[PDB]
Amino acid sequence: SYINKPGKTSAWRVMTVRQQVSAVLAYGKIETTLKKAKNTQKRLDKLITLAKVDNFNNRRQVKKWLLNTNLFDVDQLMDHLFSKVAPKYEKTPGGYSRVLKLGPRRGDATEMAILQLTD
Amino acid sequence: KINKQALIDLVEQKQLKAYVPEFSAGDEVNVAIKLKEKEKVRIQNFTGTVLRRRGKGISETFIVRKTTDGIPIEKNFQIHNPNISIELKRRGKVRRAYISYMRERSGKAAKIKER
Amino acid sequence: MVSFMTRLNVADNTGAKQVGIIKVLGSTRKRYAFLGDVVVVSVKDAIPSGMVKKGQVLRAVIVRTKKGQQRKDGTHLKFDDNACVLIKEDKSPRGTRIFGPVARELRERGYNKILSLAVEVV
Amino acid sequence: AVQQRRSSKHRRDKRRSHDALTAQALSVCQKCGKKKLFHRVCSCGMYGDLRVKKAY
Amino acid sequence: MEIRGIFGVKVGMSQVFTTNNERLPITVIYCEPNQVAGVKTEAKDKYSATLLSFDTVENKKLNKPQQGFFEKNNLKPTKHLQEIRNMTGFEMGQQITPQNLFQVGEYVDVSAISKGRGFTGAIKRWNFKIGPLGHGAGYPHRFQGSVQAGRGGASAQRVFKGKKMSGHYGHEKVTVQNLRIVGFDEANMLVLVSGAIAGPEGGVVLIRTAKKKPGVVKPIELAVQTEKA
RNA sequence: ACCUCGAUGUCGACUCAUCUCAUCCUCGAGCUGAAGCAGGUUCGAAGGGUUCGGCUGUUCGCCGAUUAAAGAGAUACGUGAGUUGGGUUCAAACCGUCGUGAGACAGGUUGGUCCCUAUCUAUUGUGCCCGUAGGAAGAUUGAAGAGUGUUGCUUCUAGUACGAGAGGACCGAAGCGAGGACACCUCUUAUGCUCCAGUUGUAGCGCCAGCUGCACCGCUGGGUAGUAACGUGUCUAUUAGAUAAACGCUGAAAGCAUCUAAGUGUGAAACUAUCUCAAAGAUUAAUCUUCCCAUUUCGCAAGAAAGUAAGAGCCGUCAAAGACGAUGACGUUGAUAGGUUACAGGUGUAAGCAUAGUGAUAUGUUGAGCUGAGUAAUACUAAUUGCUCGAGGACU
RNA sequence: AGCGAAAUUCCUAGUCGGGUAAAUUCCGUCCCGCUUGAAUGGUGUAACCAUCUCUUGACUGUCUCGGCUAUAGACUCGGUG
RNA sequence: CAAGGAACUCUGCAAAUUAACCCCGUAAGUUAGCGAGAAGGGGUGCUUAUGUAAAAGUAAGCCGCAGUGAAGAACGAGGGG
Repeated sequence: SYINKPGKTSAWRVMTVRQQVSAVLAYGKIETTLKKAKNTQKRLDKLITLAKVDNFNNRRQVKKWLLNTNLFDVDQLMDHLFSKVAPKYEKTPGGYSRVLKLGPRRGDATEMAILQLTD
Repeated sequence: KINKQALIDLVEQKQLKAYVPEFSAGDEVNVAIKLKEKEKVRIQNFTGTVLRRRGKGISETFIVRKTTDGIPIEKNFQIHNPNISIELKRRGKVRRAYISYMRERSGKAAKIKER
Repeated sequence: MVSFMTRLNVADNTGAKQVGIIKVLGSTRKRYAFLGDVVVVSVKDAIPSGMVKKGQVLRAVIVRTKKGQQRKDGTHLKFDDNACVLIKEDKSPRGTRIFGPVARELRERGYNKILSLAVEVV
Repeated sequence: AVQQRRSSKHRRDKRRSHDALTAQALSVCQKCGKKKLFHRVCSCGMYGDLRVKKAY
Repeated sequence: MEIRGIFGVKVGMSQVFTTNNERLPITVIYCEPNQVAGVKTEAKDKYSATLLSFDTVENKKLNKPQQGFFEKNNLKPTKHLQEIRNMTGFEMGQQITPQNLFQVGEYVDVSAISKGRGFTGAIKRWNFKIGPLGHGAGYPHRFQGSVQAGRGGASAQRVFKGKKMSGHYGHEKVTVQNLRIVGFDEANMLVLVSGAIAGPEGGVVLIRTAKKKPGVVKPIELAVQTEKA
């Protein structure tokens, strides 16, 4: 009814998307909601097309959307990405990731979807 | 089949200035107005400081402020308006392309000029 | 934008300072401000040298619109204040000294005498 | 408001007439077994003829 | 008498400076030169009508019975087709261009589907008044009032059909008339007209000859700038 | 004192209205001790309309300032399972009075809580199963429906006619308005939280910047598309036919007279369309245009094994649509959506570097950097190498 | 004595002068005071008041005059009952 | 949330502007204590130097529409009962 949790905020959306893009950079396969999947796919594609020339200013520009993981740390994963993904993905115009729709969840019946990337 | 929807400029070509006096939104310009009340040619040079320079195509409106009778007044004008002559008096330096503080700031209403 | 009970300044030399627009003439549901609007006003701030007594219900016309308006020309002039001039049932102004800037497109409702005795027309 | 007159069993089934549920969509999988779900991956881990997922 | 009109597609609205120092709203409609697909005559069809067709695409993607009908009639396969009543002055198998029938400055009428708004409130549909909020009016503040018209078992004890009520708004053919024709562009299949058009762009918008003033046209012209330094 | 005491909320105010005419104006006409203007009376006509404040809990009431006008009711003195309770009207107390005393006051005063997750009918939309005797796709017509019908000012007509004289016409045309309503985002405003600029402190990125998170989106100022109006553009009519009242003509009965009795006319914001919306579930189940099929064999003389070829449906993608269906468009033969690039537009000289400066800074790189909804190019990603229904014409 | 249409006057919405464009409740005054009036105290009194009322400064979406933004529900789907 | 600012109204209720600090200034009435924080007002940023123990403080320079830049703090006056 009346006053409750703050719930969904734009800050929540952007920080969650940052978590997902960090996760896909670390491993490369995330199972989540299809709408959230495409919403983060747009931002990931924007970051990757911003990951072509890679000056220090672009390093900070893309760092404004990255976090840390257990396998890699922030600067280390940035450098790792810069070293491998950019040579692999530079020559393809767009389409740097794909989402595949899974089935409902026994726990939640949510339409699961897997984001993956391979060029 | 495919339509570009760019015909906006195609219909805008009906009105095109060949000199197009260009200025920022923080300058002092004198714009002349041609008026025929009943039968006469009246050239009223409306001086004043431009406030906001907006532009999107054929529709380009800009705001100008003038101290008439010591009273500040704001007028809107269109860049390609017919029977209208435009000539800048002084070009200055302004840090923003949209000003709302000049709506109230009257003390030293002038602006720092451009080097 | 400007309607009943609007505390406004005077635009002509009648020895009055603050006047309130108390009613709108013309037709029902006018309730808005435009050029040449003949309304009735009551004065509460004035000077003893003024030609009108305090609280009198006398007819006036607003000349300055803080809202502003868009004309047939395609240009939107807007005032940065509001003012009015008191007249007695005709086109001859009451004050003996006219001041204040006004557009020349006011001849549609008359008031040619005010323009002829104006300091300068916009 | 609250209920004024009780609904009979005939009224109950008239209201429940719309309880019939629509069927689902199915798709043929060339490599795996049972009919998979259309626009969805199969139990054998493969989808657009494409296996990207680990143990089901 | 005779009513003349055709369909088009709203693609935008703009402005222009005209004579007498006036700026007019200019809505833009793409109008491909269409071809009549059928004529319903007084002799056999007992009334005057004319069905046109347009928005043609390659014959592959169109419907099979209707493309077979088109081939029987030996006409282009088009996506859209509809009739206009009171039209027999033009004959079958003829192209239709805006120059053939309409001049500049006359009065016409426009029809277009309104923009879809879905179910809405009565005030947003019937121009009602907001319920007051002064001094804690309570949560039930924006509503439709009441439809109470009778108490006691012999006055109404019901609700009346046709009573003004909220509901789905927009998404409907609506008409306004006496619009002024501004200009035409044969090369671009374009027309500039005055007024505004309901609904979003891309849709099909009809323009007929005004049934109020059929043969009335007023002169309107343009002007050209001269400030050249 | 006839229904409702195992409950029919009793004043209003706000919004929402509705109808009748015994019509306030708008319409026409008649009459007048109606020179004109100004009028006054009456009839018919309900198509539309009928303000804001001041007082008071009060409706009613009065006044003011207007409007051409501020007509009456009447529907539980309409409207609480739409709002609120100012008020009388539980529990307190007070002033005054009455009653010796507890106590009484539609005499007055301060304060005193308004219960509701829609079952049927009714109603605004919305679809689904079937039907219209083959399946469809469309396009229609329109029996019955709904919307919707306002008013004022100015100028010319003309100071004309009229009137000695102030005064001052009728009709028509033109422009200007108000309100009512339709839609719009060209311009104007409000909004525009993954946009921009500036700004502020905290915690960190090992440090200075450069940041994110938090502090109402941290704050301030804007602003794309879209969303709305205070802004725009429009409509405010015209006509035909039958008519109220009214005025007629001929005309006898009742040799004259007479609008009527036959005949023979005009005639009103009244009546039918006229304008707009949808409309064959319009079961009286209408009409036309196009395509498809008419394929082994007995039955309950039907076509049963072969189940469209016309297609429809599931699913995906989106939105012009849209609560959700349903609808519109597209499905490798695709620009349908996202991706990338260019562009539009918004913001306003990114950051770094270098120069001079103890420093806020100023300058060149720089109109650069970036930018949610916008445009096109672009199959780069996803619309599956998929599934279900779906064919032979009963009888008069 | 005092106070006098007050928290006190049914007649009465009594004046009068006011603020108030327009005041039956707002103020001072007039005194026909039903049934006022002095320890059920009275007439005032500076300050004080989650007390009541009156006029005004500024202030603004209370209103004129309506609209927009984001969460939570309401809508749809799953478990629940 | 353009503009008005109490006009809806049982009511300036709610809501809104200041509110913190430093410094001028402060009325009437009054039991002389108050009133009073009357009101009304001016400034608060960074940098370079000066000042004492830092700082209130000063001179200059510089920028932003606005510098207790978000934070947390009284909106009043007049009059009556």
